[PDB]
Amino acid sequence: ASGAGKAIGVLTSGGDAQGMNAAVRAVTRMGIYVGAKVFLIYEGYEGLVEGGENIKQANWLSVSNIIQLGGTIIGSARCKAFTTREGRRAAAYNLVQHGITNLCVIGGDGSLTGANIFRSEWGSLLEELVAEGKISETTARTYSHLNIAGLVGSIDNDFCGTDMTIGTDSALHRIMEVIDAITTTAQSHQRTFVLEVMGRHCGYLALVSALASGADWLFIPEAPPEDGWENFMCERLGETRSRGSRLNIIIIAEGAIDRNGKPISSSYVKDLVVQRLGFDTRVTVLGHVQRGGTPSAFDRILSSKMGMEAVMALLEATPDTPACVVTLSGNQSVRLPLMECVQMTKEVQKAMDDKRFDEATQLRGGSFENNWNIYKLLAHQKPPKEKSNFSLAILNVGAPAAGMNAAVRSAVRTGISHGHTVYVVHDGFEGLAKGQVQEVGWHDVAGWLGRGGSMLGTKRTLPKGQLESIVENIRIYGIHALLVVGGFEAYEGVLQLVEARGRYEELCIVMCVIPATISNNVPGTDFSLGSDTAVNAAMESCDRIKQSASGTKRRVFIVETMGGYCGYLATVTGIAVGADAAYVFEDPFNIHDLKVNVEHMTEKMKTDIQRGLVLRNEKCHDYYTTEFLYNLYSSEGKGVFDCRTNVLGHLQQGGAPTPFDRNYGTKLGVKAMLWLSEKLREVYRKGRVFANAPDSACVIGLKKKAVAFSPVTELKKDTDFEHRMPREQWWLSLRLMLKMLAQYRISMAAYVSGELEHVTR
Amino acid sequence: ASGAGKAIGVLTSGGDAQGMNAAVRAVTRMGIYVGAKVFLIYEGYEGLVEGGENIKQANWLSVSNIIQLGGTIIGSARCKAFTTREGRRAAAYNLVQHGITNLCVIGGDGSLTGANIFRSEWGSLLEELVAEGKISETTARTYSHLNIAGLVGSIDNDFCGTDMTIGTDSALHRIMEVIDAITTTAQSHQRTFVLEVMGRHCGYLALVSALASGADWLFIPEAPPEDGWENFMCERLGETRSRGSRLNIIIIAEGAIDRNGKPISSSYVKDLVVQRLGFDTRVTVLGHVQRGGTPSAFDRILSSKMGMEAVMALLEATPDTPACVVTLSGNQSVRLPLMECVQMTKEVQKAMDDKRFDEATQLRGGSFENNWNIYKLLAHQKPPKEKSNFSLAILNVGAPAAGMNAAVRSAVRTGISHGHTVYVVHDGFEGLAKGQVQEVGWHDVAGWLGRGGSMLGTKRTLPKGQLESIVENIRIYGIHALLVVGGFEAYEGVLQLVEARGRYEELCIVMCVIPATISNNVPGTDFSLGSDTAVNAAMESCDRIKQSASGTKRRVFIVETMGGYCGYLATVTGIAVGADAAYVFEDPFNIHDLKVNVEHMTEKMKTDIQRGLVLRNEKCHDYYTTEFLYNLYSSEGKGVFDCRTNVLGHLQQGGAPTPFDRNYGTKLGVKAMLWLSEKLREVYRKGRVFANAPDSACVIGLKKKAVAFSPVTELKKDTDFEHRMPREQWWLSLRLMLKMLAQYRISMAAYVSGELEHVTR
Ligand SMILES: Nc1ncnc2c1ncn2[C@@H]1O[C@H](COP(=O)(O)OP(=O)(O)OP(=O)(O)O)[C@@H](O)[C@H]1O
Ligand SMILES: Nc1ncnc2c1ncn2[C@@H]1O[C@H](COP(=O)(O)OP(=O)(O)OP(=O)(O)O)[C@@H](O)[C@H]1O
Ligand SMILES: Nc1ncnc2c1ncn2[C@@H]1O[C@H](COP(=O)(O)OP(=O)(O)OP(=O)(O)O)[C@@H](O)[C@H]1O
Ligand SMILES: Nc1ncnc2c1ncn2[C@@H]1O[C@H](COP(=O)(O)OP(=O)(O)OP(=O)(O)O)[C@@H](O)[C@H]1O
Ligand SMILES: Nc1ncnc2c1ncn2[C@@H]1O[C@H](COP(=O)(O)OP(=O)(O)OP(=O)(O)O)[C@@H](O)[C@H]1O
Ligand SMILES: Nc1ncnc2c1ncn2[C@@H]1O[C@H](COP(=O)(O)OP(=O)(O)OP(=O)(O)O)[C@@H](O)[C@H]1O
Ligand SMILES: O=P(O)(O)OC[C@H]1O[C@](O)(COP(=O)(O)O)[C@@H](O)[C@@H]1O
Ligand SMILES: O=P(O)(O)OC[C@H]1O[C@](O)(COP(=O)(O)O)[C@@H](O)[C@@H]1O
Ligand SMILES: [Mg+2]
Ligand SMILES: [Mg+2]
Repeated sequence: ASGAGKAIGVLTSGGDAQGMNAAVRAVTRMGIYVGAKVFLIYEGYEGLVEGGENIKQANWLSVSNIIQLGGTIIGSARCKAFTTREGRRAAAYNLVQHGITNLCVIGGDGSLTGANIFRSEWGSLLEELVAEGKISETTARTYSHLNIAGLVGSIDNDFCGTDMTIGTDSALHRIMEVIDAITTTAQSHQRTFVLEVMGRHCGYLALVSALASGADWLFIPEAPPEDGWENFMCERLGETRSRGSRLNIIIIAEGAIDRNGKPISSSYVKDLVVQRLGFDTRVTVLGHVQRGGTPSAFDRILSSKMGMEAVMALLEATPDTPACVVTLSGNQSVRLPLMECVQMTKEVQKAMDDKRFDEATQLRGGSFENNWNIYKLLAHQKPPKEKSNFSLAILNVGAPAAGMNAAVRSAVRTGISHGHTVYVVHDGFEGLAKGQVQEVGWHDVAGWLGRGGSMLGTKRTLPKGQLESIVENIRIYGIHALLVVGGFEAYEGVLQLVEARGRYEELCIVMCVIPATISNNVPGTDFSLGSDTAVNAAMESCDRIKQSASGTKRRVFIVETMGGYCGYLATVTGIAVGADAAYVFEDPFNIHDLKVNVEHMTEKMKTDIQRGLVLRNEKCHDYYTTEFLYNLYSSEGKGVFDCRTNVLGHLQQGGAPTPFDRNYGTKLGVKAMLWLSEKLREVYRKGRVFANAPDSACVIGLKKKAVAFSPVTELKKDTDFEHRMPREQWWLSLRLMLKMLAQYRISMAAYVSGELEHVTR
Repeated sequence: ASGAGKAIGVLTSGGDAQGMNAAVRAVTRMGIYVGAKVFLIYEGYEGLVEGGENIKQANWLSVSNIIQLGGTIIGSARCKAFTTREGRRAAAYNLVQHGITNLCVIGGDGSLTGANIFRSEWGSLLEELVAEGKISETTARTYSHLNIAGLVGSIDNDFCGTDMTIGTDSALHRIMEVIDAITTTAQSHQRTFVLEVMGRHCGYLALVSALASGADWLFIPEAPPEDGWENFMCERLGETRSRGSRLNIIIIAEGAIDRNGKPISSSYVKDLVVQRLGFDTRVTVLGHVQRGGTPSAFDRILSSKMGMEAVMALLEATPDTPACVVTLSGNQSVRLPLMECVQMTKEVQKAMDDKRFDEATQLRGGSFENNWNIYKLLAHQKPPKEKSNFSLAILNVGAPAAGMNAAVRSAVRTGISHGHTVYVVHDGFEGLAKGQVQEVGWHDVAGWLGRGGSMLGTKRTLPKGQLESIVENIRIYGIHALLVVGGFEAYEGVLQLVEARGRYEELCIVMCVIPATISNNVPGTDFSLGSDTAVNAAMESCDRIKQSASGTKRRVFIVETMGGYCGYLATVTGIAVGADAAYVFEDPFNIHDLKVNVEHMTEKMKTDIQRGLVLRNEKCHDYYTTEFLYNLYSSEGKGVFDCRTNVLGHLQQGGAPTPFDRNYGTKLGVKAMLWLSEKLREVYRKGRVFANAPDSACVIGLKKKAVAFSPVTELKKDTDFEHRMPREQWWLSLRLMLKMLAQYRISMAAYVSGELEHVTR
């Protein structure tokens, strides 16, 4: 099973997508964990060509304390030698000199194209190399096959076969930090903010940025503006002013073009707006800022997961299997052949070269086209000449979660677009019982994207107590559908209302649960809306804490995280920050395990690494509290390290939503409203809505691959109501990755890696 | 004493410098605290002109929960009507209709120029108004004098009479957050970062940004580059590359020009760099981002302080006293006449228009010229043809503090410039005993500015125990001076060496203490190096915590800050966050005070405000711990509010230094080295150095107005060694501002306001 006797090479090439260091760390540590030798190739294909000093064998400490660093400690370089066979043969020679039959390439589309051409010629290159006399025929029959596992490290997301790439999320963090500097201020005078992103080839960053910020206008190369857009844009900004909206946002990609090949410059759009509107227009150009900063939490977890799965795929790969790219489509890990992804990239580039240009956007991926349609729909209120007698109420139930407001905004716009009479109830089930129902318009949710918490009030009170009041208010207001955006209390309350359909006719209405909670404890989803924000705030506090020892004092920090009994937040935060241990309820531990971990920490702390970090979920143990672990570690570490404690309380809670959470809540809010409208038409009968089947009350998912609708009655089997969490949680396999990255010898036979899948046309 | 029967108008005009909301809040609450009526004039001089709906009377809650908001809730507008007498008469009319004889103007240079011309014509405008028949002669003899207290709210810092303006620090926060995105990554390949700041008229932001980031080159309009700078810059970048420095930073102001009037564009410098060097050059233009984001901690405190002092100056102002600008020169509040400051601004503008252009930079202020010289000195190693037999060792003692590295970097460069042999010892006095002395060069401190903590080790151990080893190592290495960068332990250790001079001849060496600690507990200074960083981290945590309720539940948060017995950090943090109470050791409080505060909180919590925040210093009370206050507030608040607790541990410690701390530590490190060189030349006699007088061992200050050098022996009188803090601390008067902003009726007769001072030529 173990990959002993074989060597793995890891290199980074292209633009240094932040989170590359997390991928390199996971690749290295998994490679020497399974017994293989790991060789770090510095400067990418450059050091591959020159070789020699640029190829060094890695130990465990070579990738120590890099997960929080952006860029790449390996370094990346553009080399033209790898383009030509003269340098590529030298690269093959230097790999053979170290017995590196396994190569992991972390880079963009050009990097992976070079890796594909390098595999395709590996046999021919070895033949020409032995022919020229630099390697004997023996020692060339071995190493006859080169194994390539690709990782898409780039901010462009231009690699067509893959949905999400390393560094896209963090580039979005940089972009939205800049936009939030503008929008969160008390907007005082009429001004126009024109943001220029570096999406020269791919406009994905421009698109998701526009969606996350609610941009008034978007210039992306995939969909250039129609002729006469000059007037159409200026009029849009004009009515925006007439509304009283004091700030317009124009997101212009670097590759912005018109229907011809002529590019549209940010300076042109600036001067255009200034001339016709007179708004204070200034162009913000991020430039290198997009590649800068720390990697986001998402980038660290996903880079670590994909680096591990890259190594595992690199060991189970026989001479026959092709070069693969380890990526995630949705939440599911998958391997795609490198050749097909390169071919699709070439097809989209040719299409974008005025061949099938209007039909190139679909080949970019369904996510791009769907994102652009959602953006345009939510941007400007088109007239819904369609009307329906249906009306729906949007609830916010439970704790506040970052991204509830984004979901409510999208739900409101999409429902108004379908002609539904959208209501918002303040304080959730409390207000629904109290009749705090308020008919909502398009502009009443204006600017709700970036606001954290909940603009509607949240209450945890379940509907069972005031059920007579809830059904009375549903009857009075004629509510035909009920959109409940919230945590476990939201799911449980919808479950109670569904179970009470047996008693109350008025509760035979379509219900939908959007899981939105910090704990990620809602059954029927992988990511509760706002768990990403909490993880990001948690790691940032942990990174601050770990940085406070200042490279000299040997100190361990016991950091207590929230999440109730659900350990998701603690474990992922531990992966993101390189925590030594993340104690959680789902992995019960006794004093024997504590002594094992403490002795492990002491041994680690005698080496070069001086800042330890253990996370504790707030409800992981009845007796081994944070104070208990503090006393244990400080006593046993006496004469080696000091111990400190930090209970991250509501620091993990009140933040603005991360860009992932905004886009996520935006999209599933749209999808929830689409599903609501479809179910309401499917269920309207004899002059009224009568929704009584269990499939008419679902939790909107994202369960493995795509968005799902799990009926609450079906989820009740797999729900631990006492602990308010699901019985089977997808993320328990990530404990093994945490423990492996912390030098815990754990037999991870229970970890399942994504299998090969062909590209979806 | 109280200002009853009189009305104050507050308006904001010009670019919405963040921290305006803090100043407006303090102006309003001080105005209605002292009994005066406060009127909020919306859109600035615009609403002054039109009046009517744009002038609304303020209550205490009208400016509630705005201190953390950037921009201005009042709103600012550019109006040309106030330029002309037609609109200025209407403005005088609208002020007379409300009996507003008192006007506070928060704005830039143009705002304060308009306020000056409005005062100068106030009598003539009233005469013409009564002549035209819109006000009777009676009701015009009253209001015959208009009182103006100006506040400089702008990112430009173009107002010459003032040293620091509201929003400068926060604009610098935005700039440096963008630069830290670039510098904190693993620099993978050679790239050039060209940052464009909006300093169209003033290049102060460009300059301080360059100093804080260690920019390789700076284009500022105050000192345009000499002819042929094209080659000189490209060579500088060339040797920067040859060093192995992989990142070059070019800060170009928007108003960048050459010796002639031709502007230098960021695009021009880009294409120039690309052409001659081939580095990956991208231009970052911040644009509106500089005005964005939250105001920094410094901006919130200083805005509140100057807003309060503006109101007080507006009430103690008779018909004869002139229009004033409330500003701080150094740490001291001061009032400067509006006419002289406007006149100086006009003189500098005429000078910059090719009149006295080479001598316009000095009229900008001594701080600008000094900052530019320090920047150029530290930027590029010029050849020090001078040499001296003197040699000095730089220590880091105590806890790590953000900005120690900036101080050590400047000290090393400045010492090398004067020909001194600079040593750095790791682990402070422990290393000095252990002989961990390493001679250091120019490039050994490269990139130390933005790194928090301490590159050199820090230890708290005082030198008395191992004094024999210290004197032995001083003799071996020939250490003629000692620069100790650290907290109270640094000062105490230097005091011990000074007192031990009588026993050991070798300890008769010039010593200097740079106060560097989180607590700001070092006697001899007002701001310890890195206290600002801790305050900023603490408020960011407190702001996040206060946002965690998200307007639904009403909750009080007990946040515990660090600082030992020194309460500075708690109190300033409470001011910045609008904390209801900041419990500190220096203001002893009993259970009676706690009941008063809790009842006050309960009464407030029944009003519109829903999020309470009371800070507690970690060592304020022996028995009334954080758990005690949690129990008290949660019990007494039963049925009104819930209580929660968050002990900010090392979250206030490990952060990277704020731009203030970098510039501060940079400058005082230079000044400490200048003072060291002067003292060592004054003490060198008989062929050897013999420093026996008390003046040879001083703590570098910044004590009231400018930098001072207090001998440690003289400061021993005003030192509480048991509690490790000074006995008389300047900041105890800020408690009264905190309490007043929190609705506590406290007789602040002990607060001293800056008196009138003429401009310093
Ligand atoms: N068709 C190719 N054949 C061989 N090598 C290639 C090919 N394309 C790119 N490379 C190599 O990969 C390196 C980097 O590729 P590229 O310039 O496209 O950046 P990237 O991976 O796409 O990252 P990013 O999109 O963010 O800029 C190139 O310097 C080149 O050496
Ligand atoms: N927020 C926006 N950003 C960028 N382009 C936009 C936006 N809204 C509309 N457009 C562009 O303006 C063009 C016409 O707009 P409009 O929606 O009014 O007519 P349409 O027939 O419905 O176009 P379509 O349905 O294909 O998007 C579209 O091609 C679209 O690309
Ligand atoms: N983080 C925030 N907190 C509080 N208020 C905010 C925040 N961001 C924006 N706003 C407010 O929302 C208001 C509505 O205008 P906004 O620019 O935000 O959205 P919009 O462009 O007008 O419409 P849409 O949301 O569909 O894009 C703004 O005036 C602003 O005061
Ligand atoms: N010399 C002046 N006389 C009369 N009014 C003036 C004068 N200068 C400025 N004002 C008034 O103050 C307003 C603001 O001026 P301006 O647009 O030039 O920015 P600013 O005053 O310099 O502030 P900021 O530093 O933020 O940029 C103007 O609209 C004008 O009404
Ligand atoms: N880091 C820098 N950024 C921008 N301009 C610089 C920098 N260093 C030097 N210069 C400019 O280059 C010119 C000459 O530089 P240099 O310091 O080497 O000679 P100098 O005679 O000593 O000038 P200076 O009066 O500043 O000491 C000066 O006009 C100076 O303004
Ligand atoms: N916040 C930081 N943390 C850790 N390392 C850093 C940080 N900033 C810079 N560095 C590292 O310090 C190294 C020194 O090079 P750097 O370009 O940053 O400074 P420099 O311009 O060459 O010197 P100078 O301060 O005089 O301007 C960089 O290669 C970088 O890796
Ligand atoms: O119950 P949820 O849905 O998991 O809400 C998450 C929040 O609730 C908590 O239990 C704590 O909430 P409270 O501070 O209000 O008591 C934490 O898990 C987290 O801060
Ligand atoms: O000793 P100083 O100079 O006051 O340093 C301040 C820091 O030291 C502290 O006492 C905490 O130190 P420790 O973490 O080692 O216990 C806090 O007051 C603060 O974080
Ligand atoms: Mg690419
Ligand atoms: Mg101005």
